[PDB]
Amino acid sequence: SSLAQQLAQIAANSRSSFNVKALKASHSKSLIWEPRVAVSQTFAEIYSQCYEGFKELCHLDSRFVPFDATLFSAQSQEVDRTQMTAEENAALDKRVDSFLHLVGSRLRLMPAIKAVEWLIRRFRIHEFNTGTLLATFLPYHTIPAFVTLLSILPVQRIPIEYRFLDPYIKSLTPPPRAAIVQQATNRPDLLSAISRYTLDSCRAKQEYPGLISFWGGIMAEAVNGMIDKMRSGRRAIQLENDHLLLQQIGPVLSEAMVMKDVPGIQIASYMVVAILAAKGSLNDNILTAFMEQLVHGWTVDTLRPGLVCLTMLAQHRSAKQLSGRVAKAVIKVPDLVSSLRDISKEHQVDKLANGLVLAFVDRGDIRTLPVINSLLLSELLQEKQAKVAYKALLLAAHKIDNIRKQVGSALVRLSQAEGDVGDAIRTAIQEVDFNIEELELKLGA
Amino acid sequence: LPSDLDQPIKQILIFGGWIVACALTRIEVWKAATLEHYTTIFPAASKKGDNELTGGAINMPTFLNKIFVGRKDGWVEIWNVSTGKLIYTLLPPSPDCGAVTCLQPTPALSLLAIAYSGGPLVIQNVLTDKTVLLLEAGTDDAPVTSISFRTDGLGAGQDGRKDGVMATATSVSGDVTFWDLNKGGRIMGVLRSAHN
Amino acid sequence: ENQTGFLEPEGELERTYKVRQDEIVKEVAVEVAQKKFELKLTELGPYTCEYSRNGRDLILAGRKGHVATMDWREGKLGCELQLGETVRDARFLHNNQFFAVAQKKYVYIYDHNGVEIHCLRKHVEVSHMEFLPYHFLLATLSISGQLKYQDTSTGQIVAEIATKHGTPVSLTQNPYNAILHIGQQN
Amino acid sequence: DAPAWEDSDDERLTISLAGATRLRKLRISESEDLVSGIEYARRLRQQYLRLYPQPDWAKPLPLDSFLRDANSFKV
Amino acid sequence: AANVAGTKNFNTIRYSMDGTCLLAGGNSKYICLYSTTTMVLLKKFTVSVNLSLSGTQEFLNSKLMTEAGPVGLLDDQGEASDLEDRIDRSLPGSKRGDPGARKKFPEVRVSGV
Amino acid sequence: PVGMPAKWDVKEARKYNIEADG
Repeated sequence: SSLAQQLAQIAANSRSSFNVKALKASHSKSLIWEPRVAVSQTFAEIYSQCYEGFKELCHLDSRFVPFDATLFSAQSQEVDRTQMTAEENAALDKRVDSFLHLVGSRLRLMPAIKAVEWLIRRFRIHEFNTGTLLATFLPYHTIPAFVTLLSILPVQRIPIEYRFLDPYIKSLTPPPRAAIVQQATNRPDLLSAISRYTLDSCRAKQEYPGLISFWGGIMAEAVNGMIDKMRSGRRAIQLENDHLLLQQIGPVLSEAMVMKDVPGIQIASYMVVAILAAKGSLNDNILTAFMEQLVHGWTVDTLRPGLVCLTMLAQHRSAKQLSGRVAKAVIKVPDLVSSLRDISKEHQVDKLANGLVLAFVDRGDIRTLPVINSLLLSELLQEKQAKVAYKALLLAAHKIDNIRKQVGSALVRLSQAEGDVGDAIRTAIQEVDFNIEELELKLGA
Repeated sequence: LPSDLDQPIKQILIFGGWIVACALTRIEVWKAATLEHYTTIFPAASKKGDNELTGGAINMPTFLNKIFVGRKDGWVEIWNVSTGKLIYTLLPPSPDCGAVTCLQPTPALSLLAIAYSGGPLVIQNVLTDKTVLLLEAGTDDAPVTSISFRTDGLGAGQDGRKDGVMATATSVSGDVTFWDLNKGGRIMGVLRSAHN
Repeated sequence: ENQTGFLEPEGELERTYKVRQDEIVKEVAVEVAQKKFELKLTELGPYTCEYSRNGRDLILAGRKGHVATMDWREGKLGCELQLGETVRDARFLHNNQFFAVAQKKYVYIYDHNGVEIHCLRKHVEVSHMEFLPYHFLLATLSISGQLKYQDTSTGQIVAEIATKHGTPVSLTQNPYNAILHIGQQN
Repeated sequence: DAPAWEDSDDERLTISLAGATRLRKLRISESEDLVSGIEYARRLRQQYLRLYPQPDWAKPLPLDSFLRDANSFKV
Repeated sequence: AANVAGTKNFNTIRYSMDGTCLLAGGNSKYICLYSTTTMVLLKKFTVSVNLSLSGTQEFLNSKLMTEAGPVGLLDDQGEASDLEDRIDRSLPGSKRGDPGARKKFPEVRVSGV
Repeated sequence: PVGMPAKWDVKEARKYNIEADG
C-alpha cells in the first residue's frame, strides 16, 4: 500500500478543509464553548466575546496595543489564513508567536483565555502554530485549560518532540511533571524546545516567574537524569558522554548565565551549573570555563547565589588555583569574607578561599593585601592551606626585585595574628626555617 | 608537460578555460579548449622552506582568472593566471601558526576558509583582507587538513532550520567535526571513528 | 465571485515559459500550493489519469493493472485494486460512484468501494472510451474499429457503428454536440 | 569595507553576453552584448547570489570560546 | 524452496552401462549421479541456467515482487500488436497439455535420463 | 513510528557553473 502511504502523507500535510463535514469539525474545535454550540457560531459573535476579553487584557497590560491593530482587528474578522501566500503566512506566524510569548504570563485568566480562543477559532493556531502554542501552555500543564487545549489539538500536527502527550490525549487527563521530565531526559529535542522557547521569550523581556521556575526545574531534573544516564564506568564512553552532554547543554547555559537583564533565569542557570558541577564528574578546564562565565555574568541581584554556585564549582575541582579573571571579579565583590562566612555556615568554602588566596598572591600588584589579610585571618582555610599560602607569600617576597614595605607590613601583622591561624603561621615560619627578625629589622630599619 | 618539470604534481584545478596543476613549488597552467601549455607560475621566497606550495590553489567562484595558493609560510597569495601576475598576498593572523594546510571557498561570496598548521581556521574576505571568523580548530600536533561546507541551506542552530555547517578532518585522526558557524562558530558534533 | 488566474511577465527580458514551479509555489497561496504533489508509483506500468467532471475524485490506472480512485485534495483514496491483466483506459461515469475500466477483453464497471458491479461482454477489446455526460451513453472504440454506444442508465447498447476503415488511433468527445471525434490511421 | 587589492586586467577584458548561451541569462536588457570585465564580474556575483543567497553567518564569552575551541574535545 | 515438497523425489533412475553409478533425475533442477557400491553422490549437475524457465534458482529476488504478485505473473497478452497473439484460447486448470498452452515461464523438470 | 528516516532521494540543487570564471 505504497499509494495509501503517499496519500496518507498528503492528507496529513494538507491544511485547509475540502468537504463540509471537515469544515464543520474544524470550526467546532474550541476552548470555551461546547462543540454543539461552537458549530453554529459566526465570526461576529466570536469576535465580540473575544474582543471583550482582549479589551480586558489590553487594560491589564500596556503592550498589547500593536496586536489591537494587527491581530484583533475588525478586518481580522475576515482574513482566511489559508488564502494568503507563504510570506504573509510567515509574518502572521511571527505575530502569533510574539502574542503567545506576551500572553503566557496571564494565561490563568479568562481574558487571556478568550484572546487565545480568538486566535484558535480564527487563525487556527492549534493547527498552524502547534509548537509555540503547546510550549506556551506547557508551564500550565496542571490546569483544565491545558486539558482542553490537549483535547482540541490535532494528533498529527503536534511536533515529534511533544509526542509523549498521546496517552493524555486518548484519556483526557493532565500530564504530570514526571512524564515531562522523563521525556526531557530521554529526548534532547524536548529539552532544546523548552529552553529555546524560554530563551526566545527572555531575549524579548517577556519573562515571568512561572516560566522561569518551570524551565529551571525541568532543566535541573533533566540534567540530573541525563547525568545518571550518561554515567558508564568505561573511560572512553564516559568521556564521549560528557562531551555529548556539554554539546547538548552549552548554548543554553552559555546564554542564560550571562543574560544580565533577567536575574531569575540567571539564578536558574546557576542552579543547573551547580548540579552539573556537583553530580557530574567533569574536568578542570570545563569548570574554569563555567566559573569564568559566571564571574563575567553576575549582577548585584544574583551575587550571593553566584557565590554559592562558585563555592560548589571551585570545591569540585582537582586543581588548587583559580584562573585569573575569577579572582579579579571576586576582588570586585563588595563583602567577600563576611559573605563567605555566611556561606561556609552551610557549604564548605575552603577550596574556593584557598584558590582565591593563591590567585591573589600570584598578583606584582599591591592592592590585594586587605583581601589577602582578611582571607588569612578569616578562619576559612585549613591549617595546611594556610601554611602553604603563607609560604607562597614569603616566596613572593623573596621573588620581588614600595612593594616590599607593604609586604613586610602584611607579614608582621600575619605573624602577630592572634589565634590558631597565627599559631599555624608561626609554625610555617618554623618549618621554612627562616627567621622573623631578619625581615623584621630589615623592614623596621 | 614542460621539459624542465622534475617535481611531483600535487593537485589539478579546472576553471574558466584553464587547467592548473600545483606541483610542489610550481604551477603549470594549460588552456583547456585547445589543451595547450600557456605559462608557468613561479612563486618566490627568501628562505628555502617557505617556497613550498603546501595546501594548494583554489578558485573563488565569482573571481575572474585568479588562483589562491597557500605556501609553506603562512601566506595565501592571489595569482592572476591570465597575465601570470602576483596580485595580492594575505598574511596569517597571529603568525605563530606556520603553514597553510588547506583552504576552501565558502558558500558566501569572496570568503575563503584558510586552515593553518598551527591550528586556526580563519574565514576571511579575500578582497577586504578582513577576518570574518577565527576558530581554534586544531591541536598543534593534529592540524586541520580537509574542510567542506554544507551548501544545503539548513542544518545548524540547535533546531536544524539554520544554515552554516562546516565539516573538517585531520589526517592523523579518523573523526570528522561539524561546526555551526552562526553565533561565533561553535562545535555541534564530532562523528567519531568514521574510518580507522 | 472568483477571479481568473494569470501570470504576466514584468520586464522585457523575462518570458513566461521560463517560470519554474518552485517560483509558482513560492508566489502562490497555500491552499492551492498544496495541490502540487507527485505520486511515485514505478512498478505497475505507465499511468493514465482521469478526473471526475467536478474534479473531486481522480482515477489513475496503470498499464499492468493497478487501478486506484482517490479524492486528491482531501488525500483519501476511495478505492485501490490490482485486477491482474492489462488496463487500456479507466474512466469515471456520471458521478465518482461508478467507474469503468477497459481490461484485456471486456470493460468492467465498478462501484465506489471497487466492488465490481458488472462486466460488459458486448464490448470486446475496448481500447478507447468516452462517457457522454448529458446523455448517459458510454461510447467504446474497440481495436477492430467498432464503436458501441451503451446506455449506462438502462443498460442496452444503442447503436453499434462499424467504422469501416482501420483501427482507430485516438478518440475524443465534443462537449457541445456530444459527437465523437475519432481519429484514424490514414 | 573598501576592497584592498584591485585587478588591472578586468578593466581590459571584454566579454560578449549574447554569444554564449550560458551567459545569456545574466544580461539586463535586450541590448547588452559587449560587457567589460568589471561589469561581467558584477553580473556574475548577482547570479551567484541568485543561486545561493548570502547566509546569515556571513553578515568574547569564556564558555562560548570553550565550545568553539576544539582542543577541549580530546580522547 | 526448502519446504517445497514435490521436487524432492527421483522420477527416473538409470544405471550406468558399467553398473557402478546410478543417475537420478526428478521434477527438479538437479541431476544426481550416485555410486551404487559406496552409496555417495559422486557429482551433481544443474540442467539449466536459463531464468526464462521457472524453477532454476532456489532464491528468487525481491526486486521482482510488486504489490500485485510477482512481475512474471501479470497477464501481458493485451499489450500485443497482433490479434492471434492477443487471443487467450486456454482452458482453466489443464496441467497436462492443451492446444491453447499459455506456457509462460514453464517449469524445469527432467522427465527422462 | 515518528522520528524514523525516509528513503534517500537526491535533492535537485542548482550549482554555480565555474566554467564561466574565464
